[PDB]
Amino acid sequence: RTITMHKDSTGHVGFIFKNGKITSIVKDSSAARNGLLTEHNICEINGQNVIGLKDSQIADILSTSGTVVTITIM
Amino acid sequence: PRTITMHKDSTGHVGFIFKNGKITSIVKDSSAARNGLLTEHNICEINGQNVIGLKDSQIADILSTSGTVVTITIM
Amino acid sequence: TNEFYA
Amino acid sequence: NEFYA
Repeated sequence: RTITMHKDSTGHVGFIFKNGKITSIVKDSSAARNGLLTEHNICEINGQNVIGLKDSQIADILSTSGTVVTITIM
Repeated sequence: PRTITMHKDSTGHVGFIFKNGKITSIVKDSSAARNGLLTEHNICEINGQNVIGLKDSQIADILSTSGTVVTITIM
Repeated sequence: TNEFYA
Repeated sequence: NEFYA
């Protein structure tokens, strides 16, 4: 359900997404260590509802977020 | 260093991220993972083609227009 | 294609 | 500007 992750030195938590859904997890990442799951839709980021937003807006929210990123998935 | 043969998945991807000609990440449960592709190594050759010095977009074009089986040499 | 890395 | 392959 809700997964808390920390950005690495490159500013990433460790997942790939498309069409609002997580499609891949990166080895040895915050997303891997914290159990972010593939093939789940992204519902909230840092308590903001992101269902329905376009991918570039989701990407913008992620990049503009601070170090701690919490994502709710379903 | 070494030579790794991978197979594109059903989305057309072998399972790595790169930037500045260097592999930075491997994707879980991917052909790159299964075949032992290593991070923090520069890409030298893809399907027999020297990619040392090419821009990332040129590398990405080579990878995207490659066929299913992709063999990369790294250092 | 059109995937995003985060 | 990373690339996924």
